[PDB]
Amino acid sequence: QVQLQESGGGLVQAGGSLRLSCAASGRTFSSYSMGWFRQVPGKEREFVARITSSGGNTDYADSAKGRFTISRDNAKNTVYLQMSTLKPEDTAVYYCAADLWQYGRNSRAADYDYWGQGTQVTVSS
Amino acid sequence: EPSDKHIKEYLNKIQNSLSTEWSPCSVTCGNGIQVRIKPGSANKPKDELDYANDIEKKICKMEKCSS
Repeated sequence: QVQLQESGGGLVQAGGSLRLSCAASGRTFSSYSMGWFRQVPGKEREFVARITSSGGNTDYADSAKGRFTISRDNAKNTVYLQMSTLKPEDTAVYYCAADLWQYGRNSRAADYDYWGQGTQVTVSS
Repeated sequence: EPSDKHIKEYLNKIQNSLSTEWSPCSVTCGNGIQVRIKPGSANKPKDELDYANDIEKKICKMEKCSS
């Protein structure tokens, strides 16, 4: 088990950019594939991006392709979400999650194993 | 049931062997998992396999474990 804590959320003007961070406890961070999800009221978390444990390969939801970049620094026990061209529709709580499957693609919240407390991103127009 | 943890650790172990043929049972005793690539997904590169849609899984029941 690992514990996840997200930070970096705040208020940003439309068109703006924002970088979120998610730090992990322990020393097993690098064996986890990491995902970012986001949540709006009335709806369950939706997938944003994934980066695998084995090889650092990346995968992106349609709403994030081209705009967002997911990266990780295993020495810092941190995964990052770099977001650009932010629109009001991107206002959400952003969550990181850890997945013990080290390969491939995974875009369902139910199929991740550990969750952070979330960080609020508000995008004003 | 085999936990999500168990299933994923087995997938990590046999990643390079993973094929459209059903794997052996992940356990020699008790209940475990067998896994394979969904045949309609044999063409995908292995690091494009989606956990829910391309990896099929089923429980395999072996003899009871000793205690």
